[PDB]
Amino acid sequence: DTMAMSGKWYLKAMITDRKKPELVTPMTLTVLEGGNLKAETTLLTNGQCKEVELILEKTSEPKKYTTYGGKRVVYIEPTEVKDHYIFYCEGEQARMAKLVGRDPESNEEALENFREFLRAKGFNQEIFSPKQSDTC
Ligand SMILES: [Zn+2]
Ligand SMILES: [Zn+2]
Ligand SMILES: [Zn+2]
Repeated sequence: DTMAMSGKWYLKAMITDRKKPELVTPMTLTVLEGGNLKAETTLLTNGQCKEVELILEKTSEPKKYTTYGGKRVVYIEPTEVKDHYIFYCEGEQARMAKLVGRDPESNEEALENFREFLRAKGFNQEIFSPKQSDTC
């Protein structure tokens, strides 16, 4: 269900096919009317705390959303552990994959699923793990 995804999450691993954050805060997902989602997080890049607020608009395809006014498409895929999910972002023109989990602790089996996902989508395996912090 959509409501299940609401609440706090941690950005645990990132990769791009083609601005590495030196620090990331937890991510909050809020379920808006109509099944749409709001994603809020803060990132420290170049010594500056930059807030990031995204609206993911539900589409006719489940687990598929659009953001930046249709400029980007975002897919949300589960893993074998109930509290970790894969976000796959594509559009304007780069690709990005993120592992998100409900806790910030290292998780081997979610990481194994993430690497398998990266292989199926043709990313490399040079994964980046941002440093975690409650406040920016
Ligand atoms: Zn957990
Ligand atoms: Zn495994
Ligand atoms: Zn294992």
